[PDB]
Amino acid sequence: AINSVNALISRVFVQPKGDLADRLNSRVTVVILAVSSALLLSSHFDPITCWTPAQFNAQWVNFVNQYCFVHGTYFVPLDQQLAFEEEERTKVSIQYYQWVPYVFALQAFLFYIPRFIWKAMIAYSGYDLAAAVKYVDRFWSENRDKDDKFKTRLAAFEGRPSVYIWDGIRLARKKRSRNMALFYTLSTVWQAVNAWIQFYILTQLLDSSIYTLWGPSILGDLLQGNDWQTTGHFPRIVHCDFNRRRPASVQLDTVLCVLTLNIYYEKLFIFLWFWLVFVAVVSTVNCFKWIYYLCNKTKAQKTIKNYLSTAPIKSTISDDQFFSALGEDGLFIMDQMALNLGDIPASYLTISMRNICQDFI
Amino acid sequence: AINSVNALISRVFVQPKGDLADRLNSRVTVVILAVSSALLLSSHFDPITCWTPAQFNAQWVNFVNQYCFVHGTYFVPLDQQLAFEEEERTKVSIQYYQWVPYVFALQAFLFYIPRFIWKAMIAYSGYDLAAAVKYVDRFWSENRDKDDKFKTRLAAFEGRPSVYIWDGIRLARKKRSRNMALFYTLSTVWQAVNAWIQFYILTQLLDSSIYTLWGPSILGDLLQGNDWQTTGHFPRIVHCDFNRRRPASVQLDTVLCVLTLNIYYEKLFIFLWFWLVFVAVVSTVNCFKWIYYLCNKTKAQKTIKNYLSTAPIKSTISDDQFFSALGEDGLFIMDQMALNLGDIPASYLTISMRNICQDFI
Amino acid sequence: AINSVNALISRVFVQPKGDLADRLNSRVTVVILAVSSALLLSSHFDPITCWTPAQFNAQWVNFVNQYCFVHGTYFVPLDQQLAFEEEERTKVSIQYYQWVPYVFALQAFLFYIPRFIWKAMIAYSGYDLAAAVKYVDRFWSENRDKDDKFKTRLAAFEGRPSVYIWDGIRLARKKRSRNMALFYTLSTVWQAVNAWIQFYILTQLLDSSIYTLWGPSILGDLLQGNDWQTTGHFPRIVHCDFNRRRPASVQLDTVLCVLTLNIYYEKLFIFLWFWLVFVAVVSTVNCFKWIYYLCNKTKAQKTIKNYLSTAPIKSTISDDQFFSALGEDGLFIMDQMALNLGDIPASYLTISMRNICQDFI
Amino acid sequence: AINSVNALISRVFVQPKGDLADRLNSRVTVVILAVSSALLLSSHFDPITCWTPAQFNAQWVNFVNQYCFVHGTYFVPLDQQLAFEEEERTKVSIQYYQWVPYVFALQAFLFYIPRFIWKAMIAYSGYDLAAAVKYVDRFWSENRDKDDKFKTRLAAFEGRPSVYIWDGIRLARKKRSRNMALFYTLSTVWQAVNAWIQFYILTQLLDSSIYTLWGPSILGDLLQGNDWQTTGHFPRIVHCDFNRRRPASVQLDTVLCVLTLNIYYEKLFIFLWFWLVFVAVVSTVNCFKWIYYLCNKTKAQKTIKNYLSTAPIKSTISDDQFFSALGEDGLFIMDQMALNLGDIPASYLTISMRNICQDFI
Amino acid sequence: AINSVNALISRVFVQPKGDLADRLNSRVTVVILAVSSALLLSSHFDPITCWTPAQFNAQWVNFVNQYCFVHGTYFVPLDQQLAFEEEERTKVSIQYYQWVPYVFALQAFLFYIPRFIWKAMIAYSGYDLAAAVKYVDRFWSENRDKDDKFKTRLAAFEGRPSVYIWDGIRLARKKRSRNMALFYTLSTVWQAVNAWIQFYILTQLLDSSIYTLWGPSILGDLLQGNDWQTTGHFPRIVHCDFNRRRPASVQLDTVLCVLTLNIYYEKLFIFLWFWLVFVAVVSTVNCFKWIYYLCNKTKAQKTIKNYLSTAPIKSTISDDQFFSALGEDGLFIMDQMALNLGDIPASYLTISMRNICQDFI
Repeated sequence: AINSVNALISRVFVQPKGDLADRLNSRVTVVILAVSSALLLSSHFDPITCWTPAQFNAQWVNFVNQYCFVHGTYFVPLDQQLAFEEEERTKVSIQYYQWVPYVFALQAFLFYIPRFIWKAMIAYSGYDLAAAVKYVDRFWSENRDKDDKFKTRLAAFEGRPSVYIWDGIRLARKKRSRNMALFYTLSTVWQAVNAWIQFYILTQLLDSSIYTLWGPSILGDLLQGNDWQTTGHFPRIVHCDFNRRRPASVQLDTVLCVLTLNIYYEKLFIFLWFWLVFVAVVSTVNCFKWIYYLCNKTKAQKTIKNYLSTAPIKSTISDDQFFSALGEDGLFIMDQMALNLGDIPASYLTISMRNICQDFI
Repeated sequence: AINSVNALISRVFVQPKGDLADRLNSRVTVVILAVSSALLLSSHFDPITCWTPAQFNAQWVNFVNQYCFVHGTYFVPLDQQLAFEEEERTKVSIQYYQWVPYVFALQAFLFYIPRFIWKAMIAYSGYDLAAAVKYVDRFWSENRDKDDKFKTRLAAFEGRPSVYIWDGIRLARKKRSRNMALFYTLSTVWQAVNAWIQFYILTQLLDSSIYTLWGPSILGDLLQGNDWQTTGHFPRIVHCDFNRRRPASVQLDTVLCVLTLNIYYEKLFIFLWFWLVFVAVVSTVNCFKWIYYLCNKTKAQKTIKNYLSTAPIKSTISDDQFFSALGEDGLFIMDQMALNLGDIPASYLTISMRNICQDFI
Repeated sequence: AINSVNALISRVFVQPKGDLADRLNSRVTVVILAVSSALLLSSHFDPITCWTPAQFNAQWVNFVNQYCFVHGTYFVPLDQQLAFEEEERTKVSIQYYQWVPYVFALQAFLFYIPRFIWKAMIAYSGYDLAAAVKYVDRFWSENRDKDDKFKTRLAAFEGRPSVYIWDGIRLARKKRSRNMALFYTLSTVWQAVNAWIQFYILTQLLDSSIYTLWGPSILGDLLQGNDWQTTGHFPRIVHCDFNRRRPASVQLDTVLCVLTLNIYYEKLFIFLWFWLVFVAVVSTVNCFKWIYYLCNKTKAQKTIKNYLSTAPIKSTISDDQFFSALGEDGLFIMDQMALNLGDIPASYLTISMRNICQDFI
Repeated sequence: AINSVNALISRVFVQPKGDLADRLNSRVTVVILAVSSALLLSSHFDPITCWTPAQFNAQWVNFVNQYCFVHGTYFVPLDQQLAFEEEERTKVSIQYYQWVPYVFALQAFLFYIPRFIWKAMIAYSGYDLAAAVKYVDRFWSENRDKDDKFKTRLAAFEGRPSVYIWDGIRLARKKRSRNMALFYTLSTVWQAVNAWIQFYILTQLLDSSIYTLWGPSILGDLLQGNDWQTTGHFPRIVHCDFNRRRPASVQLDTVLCVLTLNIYYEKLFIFLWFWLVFVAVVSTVNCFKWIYYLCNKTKAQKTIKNYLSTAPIKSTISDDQFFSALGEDGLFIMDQMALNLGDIPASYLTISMRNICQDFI
Repeated sequence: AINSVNALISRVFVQPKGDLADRLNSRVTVVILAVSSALLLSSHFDPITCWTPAQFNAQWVNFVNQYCFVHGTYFVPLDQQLAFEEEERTKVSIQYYQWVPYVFALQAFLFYIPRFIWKAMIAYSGYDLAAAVKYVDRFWSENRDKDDKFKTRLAAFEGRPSVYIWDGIRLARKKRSRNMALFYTLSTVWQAVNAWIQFYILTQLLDSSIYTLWGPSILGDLLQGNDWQTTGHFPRIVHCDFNRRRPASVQLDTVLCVLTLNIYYEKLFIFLWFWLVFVAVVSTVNCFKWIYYLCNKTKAQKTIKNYLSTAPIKSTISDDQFFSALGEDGLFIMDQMALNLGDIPASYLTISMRNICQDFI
């Protein structure tokens, strides 16, 4: 059959509204890992097929099938005979079927957490950016078109939106926010550390006792033409111990089982390793951006002092004390308005807020 | 069954808005290679069928089927007997089933990257073309029809849109853009090099040790009537080594397996080679266009100096110093407006911007 | 099952807007050949059934089925025995299964190319007919109904649309178009040559070594009652060589296989030959029309000089010098407006353009 | 399963707009024959079942099934033994499975051609009736309701629609139409001859060597209770020659096969013969109508001279010379307006055109 | 499975607009007989099952199944032995499977014809009732609600609708209609005779040689408890002659086949006989209504002379000569307006037409 779900993918992939730069790789990460996880445990609707001997009546084949899938499997390159005891034969032991498809779902969830941390944390800070942005937005969606306001366009932002934002600041500033920028940079630290932990989980996945995977080694093998049977690891043909019961208890034998899933798993561990290390390095530089921002803060004002330089007629109020009134809170939320509404609609907003800021400072 | 997906193909094939010339062969390339890849690994919902001997009970047939698919296969033209050892029989060894259907998906993704590079890079440059184009666009969609503005049509562009664009330039020009044209031509260099690398991946695909494919050789064979068995390569009937286990370990035999997929794969490697070399040569000339543009830049102004020659009443301001004010940034974004909105609506815009450009120069 | 796709057929069959006369046989050709191709390789969801002898266990039947389909088949009229060697038996050898269903898809694509050549070429010429036609169109869709403009109807075309068209000509005429008519007639030459090449591909299809098909011979046989077995070619019952492997290598035998597809293929090669030769002869006369047009050009003006003869009040400007101003470019685009908008709405447009043409000549 | 397609049947059955009287039996003919054809080759999703002897293993049953379907079948009434040789047994030979379901599709197409001839031919004539009719139509759809125009209703047709039609005549009359009526009557001759040829194809279908079908003979048999086995023709139980291969080559035997399709085919050849002869005789009288019309032409004016007799106030212009101005072209297009818009809305149009016709004559 | 089609049943069952009294039993008749016919030949997706003896291998069971269905079957009450020869055993011979399900479809079509006769015939008469009724209808749908016209309500019908109808009469009366009432009563004669012929076809169906069916006999048996086996006719268990072929030719035997369809067929021949005789007697009285109408015609005016008796203020014009002007044509179309629009909206129309009728008489 075929399964194509457009809508549910569009829910996370689209619906929640933000343009946040490359923080939307949480949005797409959840989709990739969620779809891969839900696809693998779907078993491509036979995971494993086996050689079980002549006289089994085919209700046992459908048994030794699972009993090989559930109980572990192992591998030996072939011609070593079987070795002996339980050890030298079981030395290389490949069962990651138990982990991978579920631990991916867990991965995806742990990529979704940081957004939740940011929503709950901004609701803790007291000043909600979602409402403000969606407001000044549609203010800019209405009268951008209307020709009645252009020569007035500057004075239009003065009354209606700028009093809304500048009014929200008065309420928030009395409740648990001069700090909301700091809360944001903690959110992005959590983003980075989360990414690296996920990557490390990919590495330590499979089993650390038998190697570990990271891409340029595997591609540095395949592209040398080492396949599997001559590389000594990661096989597609696995022997399977097997146990009946009689008054002689164990009665174990070895039945080799061709193994399909191992053709997918290491075709997508070459991709998904590159893509997770990419999400890691693009998420970790975004963090140092904001520690730099939070630290220097004298060059955090370059964008605002830049917008105030266009400033038709440049009326009166001085520069510094405007930052004295706006400094802790608004200096951030402006860096948010520029990121969503665009650039030019923000400059009008921050040049209007300079005119009406008196009573507060 | 039948799978027909119109919508998801229309998402990439349509939804993101641009007319960029023959840069939309990334758009269609992703569709061709993505659909081919997703179709091949669908196995036309039997990849390979085999001759396995008389006494197997049909749970082994369904085994030696995979065990032949997963483990490699090879080919010998027939009547050579089997030769001997492991080598002369395995000399020509055909397994590209492992690579092709997945490496196509990887291809498609690597065709989608350059668009991403251009979006992220224009967001780095500071001046967003998407917003501007979509703005002056619907400005031209509203009052193109309205009869109240025609004798005023020139003066209409003066106030409303031209102040928007010409205002965006003031903001961008202070932040990391005189260069956005250079960023664009780097994007197109990446486009070309990406295309040629993809083509080279097609060539080196299959296995370089046993020939390599490029079209006029294969068609230069088929159209001479060489099929396969007499051309010595690329078969549809492949022998398959096979291994049981007993106290005598290997016990290998040879079971020839009719092989269906090889009827598709080299029907679409004749097409897809031509089509990739075409995308290559149409993408590589588009690049030299922009290096020429970026270099000479005295003949990059021919279109603007051309629009200013229609110029009703040709009021006052001289020619050169207009380019002195507009030169680095706007000279590009105009070449973008002409490409999307059409030609005639752009000439009005660039003849209006000449009138209101004073304060900035 | 049943597959009925209305929408995707309506996309090519309808969506792209033009009335171009019998150039829409590219539009319908792509549909016929694409649907036939996609239907044939669907195998009418058994291509071939065979007689394979008594003791095969039905996993071999499902093998010799393909091994007969993939490896070639041949035919002998029956009672000749088998002849001998490999030659006299294989003299008539029927395998076109490999070619036909795919080479049809290739056909369809090569019918779609010329439209692409025309779009890209008109975008090279500098003056876009699509925008202009869709503009003066909906200008004629709005105020055709409105009763306020009829006595003014002539003066209505004067201001709004005619300045748009006549303004586009000023821009184009400075960039790489006096020639757009020539580009068009090259497009139609490509149309004709493309058609004849496709037809010739039908002929040389099957195999030229064993006859070739063209309709009045086949119908000139069937309607004489020659079927197949007595006509010596084109059978529905084909013998199939077959090869096992043992220490005696070849072990070939002959197993006759009833062959279904051959009932479809030559029911639609009687139709599709007629229909391609029709598309050829209707496409090739359309070409000589435009070479005649491009050559004489004194009788290319008959339609315009005809429209200017209705001409209420026939004000002032002389005849010839109007053509001197309009000659190279507009004389074409008018022959385009007449073809899409209809006839009477074009006459108003070309009688209005005579009034406002002064400044340009 | 069940297949019900409403929309595609509604496309031809409805969408193209015309009321043309009983020329819409092309519209419905295409539907009947197309649906019958597509239903028969669907095989009622077993065409033929057979008696094949005891020891065949059921992969041969599924062979001799087709090999009987593809290779011909014959019939003998039973108890004649088998006769002998190849002739007396094969005398009556029933295979129309090869022809019927496809030749119906061909039929349907050849019913659709004449409409195409009429569209292309009217586009050759220069004056498009589709646009005019759809125009004066919605002119009559708008202000039929509006109460502001009734006492003015006559004067309403004077300005807006009548100048449109009467203006189109000026353009057409200069290009290849005084004749469009003649083109129409050639179209209807083609209609009639096409119908009779189709009917004759039904007759000569099956095989002329063994009888031929026309209804009152078959019903004149069935309703006498002659079924098949006693009527000597048209059986439901057919013997089937069959050929193996051994060192004795032919080895033919006779295996009688119950035959289902023959229960449908002559249930719908009783219907479809009546219905085609009806379409023939209703289409052939429609033709003599228009040859009469084209010939006498003094009584072709009875409808117009009839409309001019209601004529409130009957102002001035004489009768004959109005026909002198309108005679060749408009006299037809009026007989078209009466057929689509109805009758009363046409009389207003032709009584208005009498008032404004001066300048043209 | 399940098949439920609402829309296609609603097309005939609803879409064509008329209230014609009990002439809509053609509308519902077509649905009943069409659905029954299409359901029966669907075989309730096994028509007949049979006892065929021990040693048949189940590819013969699936043969003797059809060979019993196609070739006839017969019946004997049981214990008579088999009798002898071919006659006494085959005396009662039940095969109506061949006829019934198709002859029902033919029935339905022959119920649909009379509507077609009426549409074509009214289009022959020259005055189209469909347009008029649908016009004065929506005239009554608009201003019935509007409160501005009530005291004016009488004068409202005077200008707008009544001039439309009374104007159509002037055109029609000059072309082939004083007679349209006569055409209508011929249509209803055809309706009645058609109904009785259909009923007689039900009777003579099955086979007249073995009884015939009409309801009160069958129910007069079942409700006496005569079932089948003791009533001597109409069985559910039928013996089936059967023929192999050997050098002894016939080799016929008798294999009794349980027969399911016979449980449906005479459950719905009890219903459908009553329902057809009802449609007959309700359709035949509707006919004598109109012969009475057409004949006396002095009491055909009772409804109009009745409406003119309400007549506010009863202005001037006498009674009889109004009928002299309206007599042949309008006297009918009024009896049509009363049947569709209702009664009270018609009285206003016929009291308005009395006021404005002067010029015509």
